[PDB]
Amino acid sequence: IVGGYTCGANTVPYQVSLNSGYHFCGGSLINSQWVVSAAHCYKSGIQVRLGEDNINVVEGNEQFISASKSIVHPSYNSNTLNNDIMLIKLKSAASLNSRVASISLPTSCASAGTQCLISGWGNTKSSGTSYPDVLKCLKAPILSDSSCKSAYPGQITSNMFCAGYLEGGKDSCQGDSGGPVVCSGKLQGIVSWGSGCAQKNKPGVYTKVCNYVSWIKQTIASN
Ligand SMILES: NC(=[NH2+])c1ccc2[nH]c(-c3cc([C@@H](CC(=O)[O-])C(=O)[O-])cc(Br)c3[O-])nc2c1
Ligand SMILES: [Ca+2]
Repeated sequence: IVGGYTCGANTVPYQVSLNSGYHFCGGSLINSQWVVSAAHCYKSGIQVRLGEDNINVVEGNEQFISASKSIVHPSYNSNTLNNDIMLIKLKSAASLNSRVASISLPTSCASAGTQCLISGWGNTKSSGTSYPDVLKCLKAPILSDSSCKSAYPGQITSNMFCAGYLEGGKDSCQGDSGGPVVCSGKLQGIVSWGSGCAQKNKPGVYTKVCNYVSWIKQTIASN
């Protein structure tokens, strides 16, 4: 997260860190046994880390659980990042409490201008890599479809939305991929891609979760 602030330990209780011997992507806990992340974060050997704040130090509240299976959307296109969503089933259920809790799926899509909270342990520099130890937060608004398409002509599908600041300076970045975009207490987006980080006129692009609620429910139900 570039231009964000320190969230504060466990203030984003649905945030998870996907670890394969190091932090590589974020995710969101949607129930005690399932996490939603981005399909481009797929790999084998994933350990899901819940109740984290400082990813380099065990401080208490952490729960490390191996992923039993990862289900990448069948229509995910790695070239366009269309349908960039994946569900991870945990080997055992997480113990939910105040520090570890799930986030609700939306019942409707959000409109442009809605303010949302984006969080993660991704790069904090738009020029160079500087990864933080603790969880960073950023409040960003969802942009209009016309500003989004103007910024990335021919690259935005109906399963994506832009959020951020066209003036640059504040945005999600590499390492934040797979993480949550929460608006009014509902998970509306998944950090997917962008051109660089926090560059002027190049806002972040997010997977539009409201278009996948039925798929998520159907898939969880059958697995
Ligand atoms: N501006 C954003 N909102 C944004 C969000 C997620 C991103 N994820 C990435 C991202 C970048 C890489 C680099 C590779 C590198 O330098 O290691 C690349 O261009 O392929 C790789 C991944 Br995987 C990313 O998710 N950039 C991102 C930018
Ligand atoms: Ca820790």
